[PDB]
Amino acid sequence: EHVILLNAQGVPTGTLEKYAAHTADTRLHLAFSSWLFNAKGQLLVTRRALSKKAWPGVWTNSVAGHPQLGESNEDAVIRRCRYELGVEITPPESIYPDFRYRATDPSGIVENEVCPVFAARTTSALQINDDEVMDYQWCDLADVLHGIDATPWAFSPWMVMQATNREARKRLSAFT
Ligand SMILES: [Mn+2]
Repeated sequence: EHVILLNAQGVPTGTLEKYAAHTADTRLHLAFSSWLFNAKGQLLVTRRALSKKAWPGVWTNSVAGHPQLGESNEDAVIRRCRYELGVEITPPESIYPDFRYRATDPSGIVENEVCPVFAARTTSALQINDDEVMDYQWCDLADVLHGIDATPWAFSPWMVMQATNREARKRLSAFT
């Protein structure tokens, strides 16, 4: 996996190997974030494995990743969902297209990205890739939003920032 570097505008200028791109001085690159719900409306919350270089062992929204060069945002979502969760999903829907952020993890690892957010429904059972996901929980969106509002530090920075955006939160609720 590589990450796409972006300049002032979201114009791709080059690529870097994924692992090598995330350091204490991570440069701006493209990513995606996705919230998955099942047919019952429950939200899938996952805990990043201890082997993840950035934010290992952290509870976060369903799946996040980096689109590859030439790959559309939607297909990147499909690819990482199958890879980390072994699940098939409905067509990804945009919920927060202009989300951008920069955050530093406990180890000093930084994430600096233009990160559009999507939502989708799972159409198959989960088949966990323990190399990427160490735990997960199917919950009610309402309880997660309450958790995020009360103790945001207990979750990943991007999950918190995405869920606290008034418009994003409204669109997410439309999935329950
Ligand atoms: Mn990244």
